[PDB]
Amino acid sequence: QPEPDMITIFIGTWNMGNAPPPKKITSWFLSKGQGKTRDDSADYIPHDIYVIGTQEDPLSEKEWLEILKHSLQEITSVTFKTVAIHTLWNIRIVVLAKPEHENRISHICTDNVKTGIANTLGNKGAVGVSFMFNGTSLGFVNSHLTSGSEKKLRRNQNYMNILRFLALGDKKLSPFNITHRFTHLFWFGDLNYRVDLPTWEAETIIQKIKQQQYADLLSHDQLLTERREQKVFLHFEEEEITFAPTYRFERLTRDKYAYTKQKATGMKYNLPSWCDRVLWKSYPLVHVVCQSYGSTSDIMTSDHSPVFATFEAGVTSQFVSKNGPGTVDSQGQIEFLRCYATLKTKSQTKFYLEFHSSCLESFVKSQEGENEEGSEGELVVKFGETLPKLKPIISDPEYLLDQHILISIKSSDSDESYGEGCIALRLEATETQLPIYTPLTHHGELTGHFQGEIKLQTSQ
Ligand SMILES: OC1CCN(Cc2ccsc2)CC1
Ligand SMILES: OC1CCN(Cc2ccsc2)CC1
Repeated sequence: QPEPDMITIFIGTWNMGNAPPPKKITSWFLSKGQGKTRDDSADYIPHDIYVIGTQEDPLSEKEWLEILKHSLQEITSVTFKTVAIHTLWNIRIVVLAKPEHENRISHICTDNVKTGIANTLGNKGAVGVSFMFNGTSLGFVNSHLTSGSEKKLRRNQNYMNILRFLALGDKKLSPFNITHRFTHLFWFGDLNYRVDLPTWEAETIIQKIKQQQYADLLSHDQLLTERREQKVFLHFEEEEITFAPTYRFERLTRDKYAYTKQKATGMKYNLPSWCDRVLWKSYPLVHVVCQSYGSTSDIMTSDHSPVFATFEAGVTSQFVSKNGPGTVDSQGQIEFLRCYATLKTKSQTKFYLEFHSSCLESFVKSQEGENEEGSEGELVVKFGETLPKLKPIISDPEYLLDQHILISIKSSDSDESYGEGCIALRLEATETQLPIYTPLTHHGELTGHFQGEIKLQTSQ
């Protein structure tokens, strides 16, 4: 049985509105309804991994797992295995995988983050799961962010607290937050960003929705505008939205949006919005293709409609050579040459790098760079040709060209990371000096850039 080089991943997000689901929810897992939908001819083909995020979930873990497994069994005739389930309050993540994947999946981690302080601590936050699938790390975050049209900044703060504090993936990657720990990271949930138009325009918005004319509404979607202004979700992707707003419906139909202020809403309007979203971030030059992104039309127990997204994701095999794991392969080397970091910091400490990668036996710490002033105010940290030659565990090009080097630039004075980034080894050539580049972030915000040249030697 050959190991796969591609899998498909189902991501679902549904704010259940504290109500039990209807007896049939198969449309969700089939990516049928509105938007970018899945071909009927694929209905019996199981996805490799199903990741289900709920919010306002009233069910027990046992009750929901029985509904999910039954649903998938009815669709596919496959009995899925439970990889992980984690619940914080009424926020839940379930990961299911085809039984043939059970021995391919390892290093399963779960965690949660509670957002807010005192008043604002008690029902919003995130749950997450990570694991290895053969040689590929996968992370999944289901977040229920702060509600209300006038709280986009709070949502952005919730996002930063979740990516800082959610402890998933390899703990040895200590300078790196979840936005750098995984080959593929999927972030989804009731992100609660709204269509930011005047209250008076509610009926106009509803009209536009009935005409399937989303352009003048998406131009006011807070998640798209905040992302465009680099306020949130920097370096994440989202498929184009081609489905109607998923919130806020009258229950038991989808014919009516319930937007008017009520005591039950705290006297807030809920103009129709795309609250329910799926975003991703994959390491550079890894295959990831969105094959569906839409909402169901026939599941009406909640004031939200379920959202689905599906992905092709590249994966690699668990490589063994005669040498590594457990020694270096002297036929392999990575040289980072004429490299410099451009930092936005106004500090004047010395800086060093750390190189982290599962292609190394352990992380590598450089000597200090030489600080210079840029012409527009910036700190430039020069490394010249002083960086350590990296000795990968396996030199085979079919392994090494699929790997990535995480880079942290750290203060000599404090050992704290000022910036994190990632470089692909999927080069156009080996034994050749080639340009490399990564932005650097810290707490998911842009803090600088790293650029220079790489020279990769493989056994070919
Ligand atoms: O693909 C990436 C670069 C191009 N964009 C930037 C953008 C446009 C609206 S929101 C964020 C999407 C992410
Ligand atoms: O000749 C002096 C300046 C250059 N260094 C090397 C260097 C370059 C970037 S970081 C360290 C050696 C001494």
